[PDB]
Amino acid sequence: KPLPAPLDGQRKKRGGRRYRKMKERLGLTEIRKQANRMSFGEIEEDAYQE
Amino acid sequence: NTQELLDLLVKCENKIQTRIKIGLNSKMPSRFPPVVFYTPKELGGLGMLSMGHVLIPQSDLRWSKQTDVGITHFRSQLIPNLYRYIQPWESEFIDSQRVWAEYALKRQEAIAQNRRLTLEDLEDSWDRGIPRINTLFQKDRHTLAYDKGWRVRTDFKQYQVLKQNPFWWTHQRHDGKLWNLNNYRTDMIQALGGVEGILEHTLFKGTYFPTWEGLFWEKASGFEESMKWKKLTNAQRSGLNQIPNRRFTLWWSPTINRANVYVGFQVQLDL
Amino acid sequence: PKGYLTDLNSMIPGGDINDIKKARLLLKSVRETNPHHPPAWIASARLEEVTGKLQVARNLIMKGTE
Amino acid sequence: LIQQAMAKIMKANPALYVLRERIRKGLQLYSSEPTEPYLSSQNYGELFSNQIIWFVDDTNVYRVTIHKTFEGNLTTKPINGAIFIFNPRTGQLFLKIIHTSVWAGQKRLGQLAKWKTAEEVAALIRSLPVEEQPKQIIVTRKGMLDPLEVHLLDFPNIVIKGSELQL
Amino acid sequence: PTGEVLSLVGKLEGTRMGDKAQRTKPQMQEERRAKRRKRDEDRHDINKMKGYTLLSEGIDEM
Amino acid sequence: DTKLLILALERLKEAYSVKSRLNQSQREELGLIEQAYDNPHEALSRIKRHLLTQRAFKEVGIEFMDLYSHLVPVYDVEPLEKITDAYLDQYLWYEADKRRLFPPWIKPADTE
Amino acid sequence: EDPSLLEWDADDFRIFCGDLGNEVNDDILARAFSRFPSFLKAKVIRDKRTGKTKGYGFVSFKDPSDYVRAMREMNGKYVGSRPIKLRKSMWKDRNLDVVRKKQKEK
Amino acid sequence: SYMLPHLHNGWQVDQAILSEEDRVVVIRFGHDWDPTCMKMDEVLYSIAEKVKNFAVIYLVDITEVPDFNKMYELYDPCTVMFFFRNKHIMIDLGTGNNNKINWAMEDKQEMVDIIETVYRGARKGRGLVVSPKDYSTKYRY
Amino acid sequence: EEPIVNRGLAAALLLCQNKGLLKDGYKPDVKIEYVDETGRKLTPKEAFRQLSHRFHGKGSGKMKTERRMKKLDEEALLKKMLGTVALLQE
Repeated sequence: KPLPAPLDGQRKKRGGRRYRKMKERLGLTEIRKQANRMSFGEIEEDAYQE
Repeated sequence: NTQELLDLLVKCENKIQTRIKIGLNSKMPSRFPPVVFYTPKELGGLGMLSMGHVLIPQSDLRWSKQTDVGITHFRSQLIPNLYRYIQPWESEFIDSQRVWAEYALKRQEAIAQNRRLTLEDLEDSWDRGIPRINTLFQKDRHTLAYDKGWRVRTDFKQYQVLKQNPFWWTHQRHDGKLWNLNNYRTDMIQALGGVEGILEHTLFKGTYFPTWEGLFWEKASGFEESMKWKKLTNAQRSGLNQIPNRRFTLWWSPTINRANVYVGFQVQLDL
Repeated sequence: PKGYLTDLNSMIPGGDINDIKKARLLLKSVRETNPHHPPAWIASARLEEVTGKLQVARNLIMKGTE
Repeated sequence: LIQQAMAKIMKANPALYVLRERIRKGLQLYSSEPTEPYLSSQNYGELFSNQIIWFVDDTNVYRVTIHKTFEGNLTTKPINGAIFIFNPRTGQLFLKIIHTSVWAGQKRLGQLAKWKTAEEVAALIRSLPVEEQPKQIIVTRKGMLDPLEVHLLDFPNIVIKGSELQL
Repeated sequence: PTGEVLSLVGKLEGTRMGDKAQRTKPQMQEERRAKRRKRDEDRHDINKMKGYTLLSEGIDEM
Repeated sequence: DTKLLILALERLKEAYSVKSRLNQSQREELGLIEQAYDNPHEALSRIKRHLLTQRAFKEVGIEFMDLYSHLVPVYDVEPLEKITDAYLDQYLWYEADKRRLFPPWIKPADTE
Repeated sequence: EDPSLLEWDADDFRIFCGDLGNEVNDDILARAFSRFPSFLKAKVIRDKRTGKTKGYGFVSFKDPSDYVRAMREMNGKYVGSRPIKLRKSMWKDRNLDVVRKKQKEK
Repeated sequence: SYMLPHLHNGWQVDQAILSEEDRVVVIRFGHDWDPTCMKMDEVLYSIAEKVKNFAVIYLVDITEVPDFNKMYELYDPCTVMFFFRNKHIMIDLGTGNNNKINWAMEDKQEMVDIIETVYRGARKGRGLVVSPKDYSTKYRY
Repeated sequence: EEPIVNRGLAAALLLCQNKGLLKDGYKPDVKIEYVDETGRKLTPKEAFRQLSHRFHGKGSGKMKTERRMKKLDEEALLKKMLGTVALLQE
């Protein structure tokens, strides 16, 4: 199958209603804090544990 | 012991840095500052370990601080080698033998006094010897007693996993952590010129933050909430992966956009 | 092989695993919110004895008695 | 004169502040920030001011009753709960009733129940008009102010503060 | 003073491998000691009457 | 049996390093792993049934680790078969070390 | 209250066509209207002493179903140098504002 | 072989560029015998039908059609030219000149990404688009 | 718990404190503040927006102006101040 022609329509016109369940499936309300944070100053766990 | 290996490691390190440098710019950056490479990730650098002899020039160890009274200048060496923080195998083995004999006598005397060997007791020999005695204090201790044949399993894991395993010879859970680089990171920060000395190479002073104690980055945030889950095109994925490189370059602009790093091509920005 | 299997067949018993996990979580929350509630301790002991092992039920009964 | 002029212009210039904010956004430096002071015995006196403040207690939202039978079993029936949003200035207590069927058959942990409670608090705040919407929220439970900052992202003028004295 | 990594060979050749090899300490030892002290103090009456039964003891009722 | 099954499931889950982008096979294996972890007894019964009766299996996918010195074979197995094999491996190793099947000279030993 | 809507408002359908070329589509809107079945008016909102259009323009079409069909067909159509986006004209006048205020309190 | 359509005169080229309104016109200036052109045309045929929705490819012989040599600086053995709605699109590959590829990449996915980026930038309105890769370094190690 | 006593200013100050309502040679008081035509102090973002609007020579649109005016009216109404209906309905 040929690759569909790329396009950029309006991302979203309305919100609420079902839109919320949509994100709930993928993009639900995670911790959203201390997971994508780095803590500029100090070090968590070991230095180069990775 | 192996001199050819040391030459190989210094060559590979020079290659890795080169790769990063070329990514930063096509032109060869004569006298590129090493501070960007060896600075720990939490402080904005790449957090790269060193095995070669790297001399940090004194010219890169000066930093300024402004108070209402005026501006005051300050000064602070060689980059530490990781091997210095790695206990030799022979010392590891003799240490392990003596520490486990000590643990045997401590355990028998605790049993004599109806006591359980404490992790604090193990703390005395905190992970002493080649193996980490600390494991004696892990929760899965009872569960891991049935995980027989784990070294051979880890060695054979290469036939089942598409990711190459460098620590194929050991398991973190069973053998413990045989190495520690916390003091390595501390000495890296000190040798690079201290926290403020390193930050002088960055745009931290440009943010006008009164102190660096309570700050934090936002890894994978971007302008679109990082847009991680999507049906995005491969080119868009490459752009998203290159965005953190944009953040890194912006962070280290004050020390790489200088005329010492690049000779010639002094072009003013538009307007 | 057949004989062993039959025994396995006969050995097949609990109910829903997710409902039992939610009931165990509710019993743990009731024990954490009220340590001095012997109906909560009796419900946690009944939930730990109706499914799983009896050693955890005996430990929960001892914790509720203490 | 020039000294204090430079001091004040580095401290509070609008354009310089915009430059700093743009640099911070480009660097993604989300420096950590402290929360508001909790409702102690010396901070409750501001609760009766002209600003509309509300205290949200949701500890009695999820409640169950253990009915133990004599022979055979012992049941645990979840009952309906009530999240209390009380205003100390007006004496109005909104008792949001949560039925037993919302938690009986959901197959979810407490991270979904706390999110549902924060969404119910946000819907109760949005159902009220802007003249009746409070500007200060006092969370009785310490594990409830963290989703309340997430569920009230459309109204940044409200303050989600903790409480040291549990009502 | 370029940024080229010079060879370790010869550079601090034969350097102490344990020079920077500091050992890690067990963290959260005070909280574990406090939890052990609370578990030892909460089970004092259970350990004092562990071997004393209701039928085969003479100092049970007292 | 429960301890060996838990160890096998932990080993299988460990092999899946977090990349957040998994194919259908990896997510299916994760689903089977968590389902077996939730109810160990039914998984153990299924594993024993497979060991007693099953003799025909599905295709094993192959790939090559491209170490520039030499290619290394890598085999991808169906997740149910993977779980059965992992439990069998754990049980076999535990019982062999209990009975001292392998003489000392046979390394790589787990004590050094 | 600019007196300019008294020439095209004839109980017709007004379509706001924006996202067009600033230096283009000066009279191309007239060609589009002529292509449209109604072909009533294709006024372009432009600023005096500017030399360029102000962006969105008002196309008045008498036939409402034909206007809707044209809007469906011409939505995103490449007209001039940029695709013109067609939407419904607002036309919020003083009487409309008063009616909205009256309906807001009730 | 070369199943890709060919243009035998400047007229074919200059109405082929104006023929497509919703698709990017790709023109390979060069010679079939030229090996580099052979590699690029093999890559293009490998993706000729994949980009049928939003792109079209035409092959132009320099000897057959030499009128574009002076205006487009067609002095390389091979060039690739991108047009949309009669407007050329420059691509910032990092090679110094943004007008033409001037090289044959073996990976078809790179060309697919390049043409997709060109289409995205042309439909949005930018005349100059940025390649989602840097080709200054061959990335060989 | 302190009422407003007649002919006394210390009681109102105590109630407001309990409620939480509170070279040539010279020392030049160089004070720089951002204000608007309404006299209200402006946030740095608002001051920067005003400066940029004045420098660019073009202000905000009609919709943005209406939204700002409505927000200002709402803020004024809120700062100027359903229990009785809930008591009568119960």
